[PDB]
Amino acid sequence: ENPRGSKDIKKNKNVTNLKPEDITQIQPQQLVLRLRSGEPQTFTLKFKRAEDYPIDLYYLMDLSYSMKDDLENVKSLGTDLMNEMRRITSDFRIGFGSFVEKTVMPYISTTPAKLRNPCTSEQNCTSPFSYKNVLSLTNKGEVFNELVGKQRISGNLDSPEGGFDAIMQVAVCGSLIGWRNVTRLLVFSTDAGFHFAGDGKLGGIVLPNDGQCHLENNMYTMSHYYDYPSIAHLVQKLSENNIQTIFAVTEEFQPVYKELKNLIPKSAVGTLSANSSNVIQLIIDAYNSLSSEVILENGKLSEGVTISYKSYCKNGVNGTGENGRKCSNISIGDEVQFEISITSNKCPKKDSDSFKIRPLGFTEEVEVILQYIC
Amino acid sequence: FNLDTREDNVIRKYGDPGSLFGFSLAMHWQLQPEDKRLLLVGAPRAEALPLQRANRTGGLYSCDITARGPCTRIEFDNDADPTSESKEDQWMGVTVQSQGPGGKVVTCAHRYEKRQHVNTKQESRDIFGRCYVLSQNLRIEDDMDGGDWSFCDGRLRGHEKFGSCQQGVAATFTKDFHYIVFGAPGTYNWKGIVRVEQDGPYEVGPVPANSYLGFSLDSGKGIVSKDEITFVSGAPRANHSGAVVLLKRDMKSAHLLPEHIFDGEGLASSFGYDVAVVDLNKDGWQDIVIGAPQYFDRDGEVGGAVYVYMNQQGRWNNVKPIRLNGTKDSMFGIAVKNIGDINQDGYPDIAVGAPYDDLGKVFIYHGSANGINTKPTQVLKGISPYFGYSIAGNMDLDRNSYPDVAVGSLSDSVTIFRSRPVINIQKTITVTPNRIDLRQKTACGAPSGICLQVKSCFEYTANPAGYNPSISIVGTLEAEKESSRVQFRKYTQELTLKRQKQKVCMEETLWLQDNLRPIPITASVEIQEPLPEVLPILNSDEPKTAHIDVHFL
Amino acid sequence: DVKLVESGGGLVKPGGSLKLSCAASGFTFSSYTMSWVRQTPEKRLEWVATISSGGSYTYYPDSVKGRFTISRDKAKNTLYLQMGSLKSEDTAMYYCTRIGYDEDYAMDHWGQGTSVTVCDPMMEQEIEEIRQKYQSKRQPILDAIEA
Amino acid sequence: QIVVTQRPTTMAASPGDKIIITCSVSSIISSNYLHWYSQKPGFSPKLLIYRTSNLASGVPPRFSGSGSGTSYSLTIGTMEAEDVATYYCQQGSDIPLTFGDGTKLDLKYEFLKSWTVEDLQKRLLALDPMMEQEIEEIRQKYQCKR
Ligand SMILES: *[C@@H]1O[C@H](CO)[C@@H](O)[C@H](O)[C@H]1NC(C)=O
Ligand SMILES: *[C@@H]1O[C@H](CO)[C@@H](O)[C@H](O)[C@H]1NC(C)=O
Ligand SMILES: *[C@@H]1O[C@H](CO)[C@@H](O)[C@H](O)[C@H]1NC(C)=O
Ligand SMILES: *[C@@H]1O[C@H](CO)[C@@H](O)[C@H](O)[C@H]1NC(C)=O
Ligand SMILES: *[C@@H]1O[C@H](CO)[C@@H](O)[C@H](O)[C@H]1NC(C)=O
Ligand SMILES: *[C@@H]1O[C@H](CO)[C@@H](O)[C@H](O)[C@H]1NC(C)=O
Ligand SMILES: [Ca+2]
Ligand SMILES: [Ca+2]
Ligand SMILES: [Ca+2]
Ligand SMILES: [Ca+2]
Ligand SMILES: [Mg+2]
Repeated sequence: ENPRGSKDIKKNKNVTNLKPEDITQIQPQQLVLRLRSGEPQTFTLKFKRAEDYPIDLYYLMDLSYSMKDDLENVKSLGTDLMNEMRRITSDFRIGFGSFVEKTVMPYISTTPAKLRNPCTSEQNCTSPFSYKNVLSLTNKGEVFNELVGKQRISGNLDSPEGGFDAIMQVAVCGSLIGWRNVTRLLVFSTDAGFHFAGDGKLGGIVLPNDGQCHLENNMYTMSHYYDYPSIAHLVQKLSENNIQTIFAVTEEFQPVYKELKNLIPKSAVGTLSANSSNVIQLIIDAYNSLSSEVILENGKLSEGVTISYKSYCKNGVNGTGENGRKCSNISIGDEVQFEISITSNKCPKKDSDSFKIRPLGFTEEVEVILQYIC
Repeated sequence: FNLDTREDNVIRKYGDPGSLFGFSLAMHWQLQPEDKRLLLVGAPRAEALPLQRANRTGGLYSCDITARGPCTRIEFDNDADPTSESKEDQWMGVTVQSQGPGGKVVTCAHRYEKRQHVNTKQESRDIFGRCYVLSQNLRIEDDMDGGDWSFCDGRLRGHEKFGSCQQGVAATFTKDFHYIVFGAPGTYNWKGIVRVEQDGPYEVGPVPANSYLGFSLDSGKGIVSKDEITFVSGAPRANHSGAVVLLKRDMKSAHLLPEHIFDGEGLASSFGYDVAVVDLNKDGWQDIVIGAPQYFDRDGEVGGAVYVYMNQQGRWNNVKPIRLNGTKDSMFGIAVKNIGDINQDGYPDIAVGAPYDDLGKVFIYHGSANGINTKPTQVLKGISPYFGYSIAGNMDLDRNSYPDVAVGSLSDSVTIFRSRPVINIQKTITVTPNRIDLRQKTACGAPSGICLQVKSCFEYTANPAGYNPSISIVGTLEAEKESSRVQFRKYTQELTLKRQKQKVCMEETLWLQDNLRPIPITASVEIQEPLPEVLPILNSDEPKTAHIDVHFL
Repeated sequence: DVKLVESGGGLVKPGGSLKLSCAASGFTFSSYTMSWVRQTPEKRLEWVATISSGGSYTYYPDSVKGRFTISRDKAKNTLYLQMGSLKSEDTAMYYCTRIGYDEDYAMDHWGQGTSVTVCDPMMEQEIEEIRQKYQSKRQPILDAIEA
Repeated sequence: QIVVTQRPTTMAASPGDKIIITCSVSSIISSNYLHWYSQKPGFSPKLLIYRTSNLASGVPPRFSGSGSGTSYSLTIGTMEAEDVATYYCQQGSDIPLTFGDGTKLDLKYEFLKSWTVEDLQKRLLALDPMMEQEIEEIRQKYQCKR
């Protein structure tokens, strides 16, 4: 007398050899695992990189006075970056947002004179704002140029800036931003540090960011009421909305953003040059590294259930532990294999529960049904 | 394990919605007007007072548990002068601290601002912060008592010096009644400084700009030297990770010098949001507990951490920390407090708040001879979100020789838990035919021909010394855990013990049976029993059972 | 306030030419993005051309690219659509529209439209049958008023 | 090219009736880029709702807009007789700018005397630009067939 664990595959449509919602990159898509406690099950996933999807690129720019000269090179980005990425895709959409800081003390001055011109009176700075969605995602590249050229610099008091409030809003206000179900790149270009959760106590803001949308007239209305997001909050909302993040920061702060990049799963970081001269090349190099890389991630597992990952990439690279969730140097059309060993220890739930496996940046998901035998 | 969470006994007090009643709280012992044990509660968004020109200024409350229902606001800071100052959104009661039994009380407003040339092209706004000291009776009477502490006012202005110093987010008294300590995190371009006052004020200037030194404070003797005082201040923004600094006051100068600097591993972990000094192993050298609420790692299933640094004769460089981890984005460690010895085993304990663990949880960790016990001996849960944002303890509220724990919130509520007395029950077991002889027959009633008289005796010890209460127990004797070679004439007697150190026994005969390896007999006790009264709890961190093996010959 | 006045429409021979003009009053002409939308006999709206506020860039649908050309005169406050190599598909009422915000491209003001067509006793019968058609639609309301 | 799909093509309702019209686009657009227009017969279109839910100036409170992603809707809280027109939705997100085919909302003596006096003549006034539109459509047709 001995019941044993089993595997069987329910949905196994082959990888595609053509809109992105119809393209298949991972197979099998659904399977059922019969688990006896202590015994592992082991299925393999095949990933084949499809040809480049369309691209929605949102440019979220630090708009402090240190960034004034940077505007004139980004002011031509709409047409330039589209012509520069024809090779990758001709279905390109671009948008623009801008941020400075929370509008309370001590992060800014609130004296009426500084509340209308935070910088020195010579400089014609506008009043400070938290986050403004200037131009929602569109292919009107020339419209991006005209609007960015018309954008007004401003400033604040302390050097670390509240870009985290803007990222959260960009990630979770999809209906206002206009994210399509395609490649979502979020470029975050600053030249200063960042505030994070817990810093808001100095401004009288202790309530944690609620991860909801609070844009009215394309401006963030509640930077006074919610703390800065935690990194965990940002990672949760960023990945849940398939936002691949590109940190274009200056060399002075690139160490902290390389550390931040390592905490965010689908993120690259490049070093911004002097006047944002090299940001077109910076993006496509960051795009080349994000698109030529696949990282799986699984949903919430009932406790008692272990999951292992082992990867087999091009040129014999074999990853284990948490690096078995990832493969790199993968070109278009390349295929790589993942081995997923999951183990249960209890008879935890009475009936079947399912979680899902997905590559980051895509809406594609592998559904894995779990059945415990007992 | 002995915090009474029976919702009959749990005390909950509420405040006006939106006031952040419960944001900060402190235990105070008023002594000589009357002996009253209070719990001071800060409400930094409390509605303003009439002559304050503001919509909401914040205040301090005082909850007597011996008294009925609503807590009372403390009347002070009704001043207001629009030409010079601004108390709008000043966050009075952002922190509150007791000096000690019969000592003074400090509360602060860290966004209180000082204005000049109002309505003028040259209007100035400086967010200095200011602090109130009150008597053991919560009032302004002595001269150094009361009034305002705003050391930043009158020093070089601008955000590079003292323009946005924001004194008062952290404040504490040294326990010898010598000094009062202030944190001012905006000083020197948000470097932050710490200020020791009441020979000559000692200040800083250790950590870089935009680090928020002075965000949290604690102090004690026995951190570095056994009778030199050390000032512990966290700086949660240091290098975008956080750090904690040990500060000594210099013999000759009026400067605080850094003796040691812990710093946090995690990026943006807010390492140092709260610090706590506690001698967890009672070895005479105070250890240091540091919370990192936003701790987040590459894997990303731990949310928040607490770092327990075990002291080594005042030498910290070799100290490796025990790290308690929290559940996913739980803000585990935003509040770490020395709660004293709640089970009176002789070792101080700590409480750790985790406000986003569902509606909020507070983990209680036990002190031990080997340091901290990493498995929480009790978990309190909240009934309204963000429970556990603030903690205080290390004072006996209901006067039963056991300290108590009070837990704040971001949801305008404060919960008070009272400690049950801990009964240590010693068990003895005597089977009087020590060894079984199966070749021996006897006149007892067993068809076997062989009997065993098993007797177990129960004493109870407890703290304090004079605590000699009624304890009605249920003794239980059982043998052969798993065949059943013996049987009684499971034996349960219902006993009772009148006072400490007095034995009470129960006895019964075990009949053997006809047809070899030792028999085990075990005895267990369970306590059974009927402003309210807390009842004793059995010490659950001692052995549940006593065992004996009778050996055949 | 804002008034847009189209003119220049008429009858044209296929492959021929037409030039339309919209005179803008009541708002600063150079601050706004102007565009031409046309309505076909099937009562369908077809966006035909758009030009920036400064005239530095223009957009056309591909059906009219090369044939039509949009322009504006900052000094005369008038927008032009020059049509060429015409056809029966271009037969439509051509409206002049202003875009209030370049961030949303909503056409907040429309002119009155100029008509472009591209190629007696029966005419009167058709027209009179319409006016009796509408006379019969009007009479119940007039009767209703009187009750 | 973004395809805008409007349904129903035509709808018949009575005063006090609550219309819900839907507009669907082939690809996701931001809600800032979907607008609604109305066209009384015999006149030109006039902006009714812009950025999905913002009423243009001079639009009564009974109109309302909603939606996100690819499905948007325009609802008339309680229809008045003057609301008889054809309603268009437009996406401004992508070049080319595309328009829906329009929903034509119409009406259904028995019911006429239910009405106020002023709306019976508002209706007369509405009918006249209808009629000369059809009449002048004829003239254009006849000169080009010449
Ligand atoms: C950035 O742009 C300004 C434009 O006037 C220029 O003067 C400045 O030198 C630039 N910075 C460089 C080239 O590093
Ligand atoms: C600041 O910018 C505005 C933009 O409209 C301009 O009109 C104004 O003259 C500028 N102010 C100064 C003092 O130059
Ligand atoms: C886009 O993807 C989401 C899930 O990622 C799905 O619910 C939605 O229906 C999709 N919509 C379109 C237009 O692809
Ligand atoms: C990786 O594993 C594959 C088979 O699983 C093997 O063929 C290959 O040589 C391995 N590469 C290395 C570098 O170990
Ligand atoms: C981090 O801060 C600590 C103490 O403030 C200092 O020793 C160290 O140099 C800092 N790290 C960097 C990279 O500057
Ligand atoms: C969690 O904390 C435990 C101690 O409670 C520690 O042993 C362990 O290293 C931590 N978990 C990690 C680092 O994954
Ligand atoms: Ca800042
Ligand atoms: Ca110790
Ligand atoms: Ca203890
Ligand atoms: Ca007590
Ligand atoms: Mg900057």
